[PDB]
Amino acid sequence: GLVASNLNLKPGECLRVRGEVAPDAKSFVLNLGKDSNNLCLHFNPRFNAHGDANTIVCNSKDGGAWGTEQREAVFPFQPGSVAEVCITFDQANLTVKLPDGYEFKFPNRLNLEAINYMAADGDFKIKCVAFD
Amino acid sequence: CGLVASNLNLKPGECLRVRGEVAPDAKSFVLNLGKDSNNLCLHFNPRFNAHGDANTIVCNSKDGGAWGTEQREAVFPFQPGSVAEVCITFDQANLTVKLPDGYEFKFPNRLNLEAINYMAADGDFKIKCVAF
Repeated sequence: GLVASNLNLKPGECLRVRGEVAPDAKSFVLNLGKDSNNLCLHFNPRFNAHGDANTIVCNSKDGGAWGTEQREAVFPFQPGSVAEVCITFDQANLTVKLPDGYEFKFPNRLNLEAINYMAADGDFKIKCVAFD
Repeated sequence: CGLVASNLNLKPGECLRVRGEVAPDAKSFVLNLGKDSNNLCLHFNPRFNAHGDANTIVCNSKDGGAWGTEQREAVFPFQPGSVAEVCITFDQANLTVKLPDGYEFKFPNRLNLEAINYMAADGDFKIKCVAF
């Protein structure tokens, strides 16, 4: 999927990503961070993958090492449909806003002062990216 | 270097919209489109005051690392310290570039691209949003 670099997203700004969830989607990923080996956020909604049904799985990656994984409480995504995710962050946490008025915070484990990398994988085609 | 995006997958007939902020003391900026960084269907280079050119848009392509013959446009609907949006589509024969103030120009699809998968911004132009 889409790979963007030099995003230079800073605290106080909002990264908006809108796209299309494939009609027969099994899962999709949104990775954010410094680069492919340093992710402040691995956002992985699973419709049906690795034995999981309708669950968002999140984690970080530091120097290539995956951190402690966690399943989120909600799943506001549907196969074959439009969905927008919005991310902001500060020194301590990332805030992830999801469809249907849901949102959750994820610890800023890497202590990132900026987000410069984003990569989409799986059954999700990004159609629009906005800053602020 | 500004935002760099790959795996865009822009198909013929689809419109790529790029909106950004022209810096207050902008000398020039670049929008590169193509297959990848070495194969550009469009090097879009508005020059406010650079390389001896004043308020002039210069375009060219790059094929396998080789720059083609540069092309000068006849309009310059840009001004430092403001927002500007450019829209691009293509077919087999030309790309069509739509500029502010209702201006537009065509550039030959020299590399015969059937998709645009790469986009990069450079210079005094900060991308606020990209849609495709």
